[PDB]
Amino acid sequence: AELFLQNGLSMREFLSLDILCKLYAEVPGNTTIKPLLQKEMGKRQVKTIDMDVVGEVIEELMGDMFESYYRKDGHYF
Amino acid sequence: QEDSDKVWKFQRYDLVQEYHSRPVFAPPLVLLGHILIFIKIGLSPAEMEQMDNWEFQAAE
Amino acid sequence: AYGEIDFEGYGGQKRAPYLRMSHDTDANLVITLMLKRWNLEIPNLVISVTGGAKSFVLKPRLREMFRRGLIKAAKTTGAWIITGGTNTGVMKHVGEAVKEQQLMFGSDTQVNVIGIATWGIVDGAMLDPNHSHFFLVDDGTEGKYGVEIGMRSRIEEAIMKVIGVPVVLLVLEGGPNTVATMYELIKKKVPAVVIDGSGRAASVVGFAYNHTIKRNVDGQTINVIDPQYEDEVRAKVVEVFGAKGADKTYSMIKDVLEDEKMISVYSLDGEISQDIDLAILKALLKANRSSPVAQLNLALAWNRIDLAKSDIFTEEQQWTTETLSAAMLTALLDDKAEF
Ligand SMILES: Nc1ncnc2c1ncn2[C@@H]1O[C@H](COP(=O)(O)OP(=O)(O)OC[C@H]2O[C@@H](O)[C@H](O)[C@@H]2O)[C@@H](O)[C@H]1OP(=O)(O)O
Repeated sequence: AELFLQNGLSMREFLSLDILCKLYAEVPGNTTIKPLLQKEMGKRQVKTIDMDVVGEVIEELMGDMFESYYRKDGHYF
Repeated sequence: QEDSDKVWKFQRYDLVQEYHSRPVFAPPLVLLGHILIFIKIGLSPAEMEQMDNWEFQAAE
Repeated sequence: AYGEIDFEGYGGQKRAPYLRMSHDTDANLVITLMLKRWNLEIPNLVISVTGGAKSFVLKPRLREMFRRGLIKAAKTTGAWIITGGTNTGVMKHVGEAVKEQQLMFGSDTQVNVIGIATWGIVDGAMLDPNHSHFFLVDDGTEGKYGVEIGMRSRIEEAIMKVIGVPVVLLVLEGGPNTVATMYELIKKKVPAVVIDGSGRAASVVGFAYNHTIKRNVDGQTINVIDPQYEDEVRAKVVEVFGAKGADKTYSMIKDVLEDEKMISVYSLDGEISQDIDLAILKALLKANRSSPVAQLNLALAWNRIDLAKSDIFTEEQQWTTETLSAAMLTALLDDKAEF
């Protein structure tokens, strides 16, 4: 990943919305983030992952009235 | 006790935040201060990008 | 027409003076104009950065390492950066590197960025708003390029006259006028550093330097091309840059290599962790023209202690109190304890 970023690739052109939601989709399973995301998708009854579920996990996982920018910006809807 | 200096430095923030928002008023007259209340900085965008460039090169 | 451009909000409060010139005027008037009438200090170094302007393909790792090393050398030395006056190419990347590395530092952090270009391209190509001085020179109609090359040769020769001031050349990712400036600056006894593994012409100079070394002549034992690999460098100089008229630039790039002490080729993939300022200092200590105190304080500004112990503090050259005095003051005030 480092070699790709320092030879020919920029994150600005690479990453899109679907690549990011797919990137949160194929998390391996031995992590904390897959139980947290599946617990939040169980609280919303949505079978697919989007950035609003990731944003709510980040908001409850930062605390102190943190507001994640996936919920407020139109680029992550 | 092995981190007593650092935990004093950490709770010093909570002391500063406890007394930063108090009324700017006389110590027997702080309720008069609440009467006179009743009656974190933002920067320029080019200045913010210059902040970001200096912070990123110190990170470098 | 001479004066001072205020670029319309292009980054930076300071304005940049410009001067119309012809090639009939000598360079000594230019030097006494830029040291007295424009109030510039006589520097410890003059770096001349040369490359492509329109056709310019560059790697991100290589551009970051080049701009980091060049900024580090020019800000720890306080050197004049002589480039073209073009808002695209290596001049644009040097200007953006100066822009992100002259904002938000100490107040005494300003690099005198001189641009020697032609009046026949300005409004060819507009001026880069990050340069600090402009020499716009012409004699004929629009499209003439060689008068920039001749002024960049003779003005830096007169810098070397007032040797006194070490002048170095940096070449990466250029075209025919790039290697023309290379030849005309080797003619003016300016040593050159060629970034091998960079682009389309600097790779040709590198592949003619280290792959085709040969000493088979009397008359101070010059270097020329190999007869074995002359066909490969002929195909490379006719295919990689330049379509027609490649014979004059092929004989010219053979005549660049006429002195071994004047050309230096520092690659990327050979040494990454070696900074470009050590390459500049090795070129200046290889040319054997600078004063020992100029080599000494260039080694001071770059914290080069091993090359100073090797080639500046040799046996045959004797030091005293008065020659080491200002260097000692610099080493004390900047915390250079090994020096
Ligand atoms: N000084 C210049 N400023 C802006 N453009 C230049 C300049 N010189 C040539 N070109 C153009 O770019 C095309 C090829 O660009 P390069 O080969 O990458 O430029 P080169 O490396 O030969 O010389 C650039 C100059 O800037 C410095 O690196 C050095 O003084 C050197 O004389 C030419 O057909 C020529 O075609 P055109 O002018 O764009 O029609």
